[PDB]
Amino acid sequence: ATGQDRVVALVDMDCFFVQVEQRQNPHLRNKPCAVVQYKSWKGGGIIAVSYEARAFGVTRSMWADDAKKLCPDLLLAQVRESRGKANLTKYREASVEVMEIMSRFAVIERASIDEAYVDLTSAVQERLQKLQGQPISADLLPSTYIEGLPQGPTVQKEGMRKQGLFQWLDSLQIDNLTSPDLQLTVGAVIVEEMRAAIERETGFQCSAGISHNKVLAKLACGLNKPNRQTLVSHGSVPQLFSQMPIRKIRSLGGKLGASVIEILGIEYMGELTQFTESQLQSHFGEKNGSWLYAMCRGIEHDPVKPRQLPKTIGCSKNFPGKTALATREQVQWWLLQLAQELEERLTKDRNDNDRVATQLVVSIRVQGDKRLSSLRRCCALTRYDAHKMSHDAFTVIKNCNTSGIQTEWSPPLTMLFLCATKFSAS
DNA sequence: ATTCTCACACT
DNA sequence: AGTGTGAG
Ligand SMILES: O=c1nc[nH]c2c1ncn2[C@H]1C[C@H](O)[C@@H](COP(=O)(O)OP(=O)(O)OP(=O)(O)O)O1
Ligand SMILES: [Ca+2]
Repeated sequence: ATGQDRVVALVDMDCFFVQVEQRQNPHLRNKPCAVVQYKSWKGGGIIAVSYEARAFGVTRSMWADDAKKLCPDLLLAQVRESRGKANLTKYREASVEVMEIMSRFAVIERASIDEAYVDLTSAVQERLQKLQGQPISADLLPSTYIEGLPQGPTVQKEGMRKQGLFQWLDSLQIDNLTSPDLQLTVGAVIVEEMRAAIERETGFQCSAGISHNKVLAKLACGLNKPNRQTLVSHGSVPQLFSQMPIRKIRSLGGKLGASVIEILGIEYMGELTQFTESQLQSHFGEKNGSWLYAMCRGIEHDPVKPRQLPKTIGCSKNFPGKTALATREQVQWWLLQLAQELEERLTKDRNDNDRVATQLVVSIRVQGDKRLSSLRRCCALTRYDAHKMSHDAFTVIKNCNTSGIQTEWSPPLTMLFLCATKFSAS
């Protein structure tokens, strides 16, 4: 009822794509470097930045050319392109390396290519018996921060982390195997081993957050990045939330979180607490207001889905500006290339994960429209065959063509999207 | 001119 | 089925 039933962790690879390239290209280790795609336009678009390049101001979405302006010594690894489009195979396969290690300790929800939530509730219960009732040495937690500690009556980072960890472990009630703080602590000892196993078995370093739910875990993980883990206890939530901007909380990063700020006239997550649940529901709907009411008291029940494998496999490409596709055979040729990349990933999925997709979603964007997708249409995926898929995807879109000429496409297409869905056992 | 995934609520 | 939001 105080949102302390579970022990949940979120593990997040540090500058992941960069690390995959650094393990592979030793010359890039401990240097400012980014991973780019499409070198031709403004040197390439940056999709990942090491921590040494972040110190210079280089960010994602920046053009490599522009990053070179902020950081002249910046080293670049460019993504493999296949069929004219960026190919992430290398990163997906490094990701499977980690997911399989993590999955030896507890059941995982894959959250992205490089983050995963862990429910440690049963594992913690198993260790709490094996541990008799003996103290938890600080040597079990060599990279753990305790959020909100030290407090009360050293000038270097490692000095502060130790003191906070000392105070936490001192006031720790190791005789009471049902106290939620002691469970987080044992969750944190498990994440330490999990993280040591990941770095040993892959060379990949990661940060992690430990708390009682997914949202507090995600936030905690970002508090002491890179290569560290943060425990956030229920007790720390009032002070943590009291100056936490609303947009930092997962799902509040967008238009909803902006309405909360404007409608309620607040800036910080802790300001939500003064409102009744019914007031929050009248403003944002039953589900959103219920969710906010509990979340601002550190309580959320969205759980760790037992799911390590994506649910849709999709292939898309943007054609911005003067590169928009304007002729029918252009559209035909790119749909083919997408279906091919899509085929290559579907058959690898059928062999590894014992399933087949059964519906083909095709989406397109017309020059002049506003939104991610202009139009969605679907059809049957019966055969993993690139030429049928592209033939079928064209068929279910050819009548979007406002043009009167057969050979031309108007309005020209600025995005093409093919997505396999509705998997079944095989 | 970032681009590219993937998930889910609502209808 | 098709649209819209959110996040990595
Ligand atoms: O806006 C984005 N547009 C396209 N792709 C994106 C975007 N944002 C994240 N991604 C994908 C690829 C990225 O390599 C991976 C890791 O994302 P993410 O955890 O936010 O950053 P990161 O691992 O590169 O470094 P860090 O964790 O230290 O912030 O997610
Ligand atoms: Ca990351």
